[PDB]
Amino acid sequence: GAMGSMERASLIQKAKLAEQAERYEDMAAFMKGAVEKGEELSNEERNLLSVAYKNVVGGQRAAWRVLSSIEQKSNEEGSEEKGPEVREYREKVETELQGVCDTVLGLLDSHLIKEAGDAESRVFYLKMKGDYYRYLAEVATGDDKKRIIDSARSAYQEAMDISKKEMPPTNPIRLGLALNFSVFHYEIANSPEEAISLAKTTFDEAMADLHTLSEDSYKDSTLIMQLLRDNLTLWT
Amino acid sequence: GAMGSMERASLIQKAKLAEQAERYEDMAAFMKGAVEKGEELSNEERNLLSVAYKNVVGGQRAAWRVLSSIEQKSNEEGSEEKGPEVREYREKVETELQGVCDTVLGLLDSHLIKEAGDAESRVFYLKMKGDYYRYLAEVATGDDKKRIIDSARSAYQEAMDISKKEMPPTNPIRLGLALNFSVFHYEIANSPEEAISLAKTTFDEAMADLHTLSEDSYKDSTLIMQLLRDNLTLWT
Amino acid sequence: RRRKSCQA
Amino acid sequence: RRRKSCQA
Ligand SMILES: *Cc1ccc(S(=O)(=O)N(C)CCS*)cc1
Ligand SMILES: *Cc1ccc(S(=O)(=O)N(C)CCS*)cc1
Ligand SMILES: [Cl-]
Ligand SMILES: [Cl-]
Ligand SMILES: [Mg+2]
Ligand SMILES: [Mg+2]
Ligand SMILES: [Mg+2]
Ligand SMILES: [Mg+2]
Ligand SMILES: [Mg+2]
Ligand SMILES: [Mg+2]
Repeated sequence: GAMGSMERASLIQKAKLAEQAERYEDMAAFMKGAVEKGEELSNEERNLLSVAYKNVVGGQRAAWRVLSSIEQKSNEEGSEEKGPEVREYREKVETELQGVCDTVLGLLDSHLIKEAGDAESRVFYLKMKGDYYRYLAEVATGDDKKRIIDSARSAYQEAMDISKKEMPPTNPIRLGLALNFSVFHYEIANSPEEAISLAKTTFDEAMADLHTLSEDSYKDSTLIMQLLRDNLTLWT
Repeated sequence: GAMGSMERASLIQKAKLAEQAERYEDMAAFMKGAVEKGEELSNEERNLLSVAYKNVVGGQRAAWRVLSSIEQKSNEEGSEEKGPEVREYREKVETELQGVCDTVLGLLDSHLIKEAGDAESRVFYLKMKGDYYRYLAEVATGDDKKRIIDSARSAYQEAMDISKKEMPPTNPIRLGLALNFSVFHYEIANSPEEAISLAKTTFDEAMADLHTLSEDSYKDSTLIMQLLRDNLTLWT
Repeated sequence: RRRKSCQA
Repeated sequence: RRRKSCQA
């Protein structure tokens, strides 16, 4: 598409500038163009791709939640009829959000995942696939909702299986994957006990492995462990 | 354009929803559609128009300043050559910003200003015209820079002349206009003494008129007076 | 307090 | 401290 004429390295450079300028839509478009060059992504490049799209969808999701809450209030007893506008605008934001999720899932399917052989890349991309199906599940209300949820589950489960075999329990990708799969269990799959068990086991196994780490790696791992602890404190 | 099929009242309703969701690009597009219906805007509707575009351009301006600073550093002695990417991306953001300013100026010219006869509407629109020319001036480096600056000055000056004749010195529009024209003098027109004099005289004349106000109006006016004071403290 | 997912 | 213009 529109990035086809720009050099891969220039797209990467501009994605980093867009990040500094908090221009996340631009950042995502540059990283999509970089992926579409067809070469595998380095660790830093995968992080740029993820940061860009997580910020774009994160803004859409927050807006969707505001509009969904207004719509839900509109449907309570005693609420004045205000016409179709709230539903229409929530649907507009929802459709945009679904489009971005479909875009990310398309990049993962064509062809990031199939070319990713190292644990660090494959787990990262499968986690991303689980996340974007999870974001689709947050807004799903129809006949494919069960299949969207199962798609998120299946991607997370494959990422978990690889991460347990191939990564240490303190690895930041393994930890962030477990954090997100635990959130999936809690608020998507109606499985709070599974969410709590996963967060606790992940935390405890990471704790036991901290002694192996340098100071910098210790800081990286404990930062994510604290997010697991935050959720356990909220949920128990 | 794309809002031509939506009712004026629905566009207004959706602009308010977009504001609640912090979707300022959508908010601006809805308010542009409302303006293009051809009817004059109420006080609340003028505020929605202004809030929407000020937030859109405000984000673009902040991004432009980040990129301009990176570019300026790149042109210092001893800086490695990194190619055209920083300039290209700064130009991309700049062109987008100029487009939004041109869009607002176009709405003001076709036909908000010519239909605005009451002081509150006319001063507000002329202030807006000064502001968007001022934003164009912030990025202007060429042969029309002097004319862009004079266009901002001319719009602010007409707004000031009307506001002095027709509004009390505590009126929030009069105060915000004076605040912005003082910023224009300080950082666009290279006239810090004029900026300081305008801020001080505006503050002092508002102070003397506070005794006439209700509690709620007093809060509205003193909030803007504090911004004038903030600038005076910074500049002196 | 909204639950944490993997974010900066 | 950046100077103030008319903003919320
Ligand atoms: C999958 C993933 C992505 C980012 C990170 S992180 O940057 O280390 N960070 C602390 C985000 C919170 S999980 C880790 C894992
Ligand atoms: C022209 C103008 C626009 C907004 C306002 S305000 O909403 O009263 N407010 C306090 C912004 C700071 S000037 C006043 C004047
Ligand atoms: Cl809509
Ligand atoms: Cl560019
Ligand atoms: Mg090439
Ligand atoms: Mg290993
Ligand atoms: Mg139990
Ligand atoms: Mg009509
Ligand atoms: Mg009057
Ligand atoms: Mg002097």
